[PDB]
Amino acid sequence: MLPAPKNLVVSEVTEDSLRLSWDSPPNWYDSFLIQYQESEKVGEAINLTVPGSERSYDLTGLKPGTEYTVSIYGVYYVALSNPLSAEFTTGGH
Amino acid sequence: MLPAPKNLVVSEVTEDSLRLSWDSPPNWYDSFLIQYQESEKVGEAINLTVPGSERSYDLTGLKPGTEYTVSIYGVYYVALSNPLSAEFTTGGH
Repeated sequence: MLPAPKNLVVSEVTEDSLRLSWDSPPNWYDSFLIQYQESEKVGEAINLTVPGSERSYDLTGLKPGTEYTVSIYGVYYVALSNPLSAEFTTGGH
Repeated sequence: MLPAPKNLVVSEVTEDSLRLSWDSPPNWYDSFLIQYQESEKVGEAINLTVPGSERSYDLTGLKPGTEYTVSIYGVYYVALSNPLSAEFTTGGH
């Protein structure tokens, strides 16, 4: 089976930014999908993806004094094309 | 064998930022994985996803004069786990 993740805790709250933090097993995931909308009546829901190598995001650009329905998933990859791999070099020396 | 994005190039080139571009068949993938790490450290890759509708992406926060290794994958089957619901109400009125 594939685990749902655990322990979704917001950490510092303003009018426009939470900081959703969470718990999951290292490596066993690649990315993290975050769906959120107003618990109220909010047109569309918003999705955000973040490297599995992290356990916390700064959800920003939120309306003050509003209820928000958060969800969070872990993402593992079955069907991937093969890689297209290439080297590049930034400016400077 | 699902088909690989081809023609990886970089456009706007700074000491902190690079613009990736590639060609991939439409109606194939609704997500792309973009892994990148310093060609110097073999160590730990960084896994960015992107909407399948795109064919270019900006690569921000980067060291000067540095050879990065990029790889792009077409994402087709995703095992996404069961939701982790939550209510949070912003500060303010």
